[PDB]
Amino acid sequence: ATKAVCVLKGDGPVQGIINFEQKESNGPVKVWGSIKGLTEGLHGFRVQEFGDNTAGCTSAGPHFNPLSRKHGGPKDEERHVGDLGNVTADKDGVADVSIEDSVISLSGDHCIIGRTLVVHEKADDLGKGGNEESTKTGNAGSRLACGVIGIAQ
Amino acid sequence: ATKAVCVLKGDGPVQGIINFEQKESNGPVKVWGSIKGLTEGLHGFRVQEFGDNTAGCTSAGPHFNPLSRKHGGPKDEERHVGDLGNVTADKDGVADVSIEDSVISLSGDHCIIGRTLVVHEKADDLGKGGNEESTKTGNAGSRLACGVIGIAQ
Ligand SMILES: [Ca+2]
Ligand SMILES: [Ca+2]
Ligand SMILES: [Zn+2]
Ligand SMILES: [Zn+2]
Repeated sequence: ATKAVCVLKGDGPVQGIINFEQKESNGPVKVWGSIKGLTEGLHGFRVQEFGDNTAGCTSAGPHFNPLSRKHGGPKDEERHVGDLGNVTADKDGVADVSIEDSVISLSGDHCIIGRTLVVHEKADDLGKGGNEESTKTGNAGSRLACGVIGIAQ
Repeated sequence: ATKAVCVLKGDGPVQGIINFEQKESNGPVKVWGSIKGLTEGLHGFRVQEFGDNTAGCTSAGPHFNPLSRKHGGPKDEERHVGDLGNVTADKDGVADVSIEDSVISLSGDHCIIGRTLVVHEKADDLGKGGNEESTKTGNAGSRLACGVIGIAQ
């Protein structure tokens, strides 16, 4: 039963706190929390490879992709491990995040502890945009906030 | 071979970047970087158990102590895993950190990835203060800046 947590911050209004819980080894990870300061609608939501915030959100590298796959949605067979799809901000600009994923883990090879969680300007198009950026990252625009994923109590 | 990185930030002027490098598993970890905005003199420098920054540096818990020992200096056998002693700020407030430690690790059970690095207001008394706080935290005063230790390239 591991827990993790992440504080999302950036150079703008976007901030949040995201919790991670995995009841057993290689079981589903429940990810939930709250991000505010967002425009209403869909925002790309993913784990980047490195927990390096030295140059803001730009230093965290590619989507966490240890199996060298293409970008997709979380429900797609073809996806990066880091690919957590979208979160949805209500009219008030708050996304009440609640996701369950079995590809990410809080331990082992797919472990995301010490890596970067990031939220984006626009929707992750899940690889369906018909351009190169879609294929690579889902074309979700700017990084708005990020943080390193830490061990929680 | 493993690398890690930490951005230290707080509510005041204290900020820095600390790098970690372990050439071989369970071998010595090289820790180096720079911290600025500090008062001249010694400052406590340690790894706290949790990579939890939700309520600032207070939510990271006690010093990382998987072997259930008392607080010490890094050179002592009686020490917490997270006990990295003091760093030294010059007259300009800049601490050029360079530590080598073989008790902390970037893998296995003494692994510090996903935990919090913190720098303090005052010197760590290294367990020689003759009170209960001394053998708990080393009486290093307020936490001035912290960050979660992340995986680096
Ligand atoms: Ca799994
Ligand atoms: Ca060791
Ligand atoms: Zn991706
Ligand atoms: Zn200690």
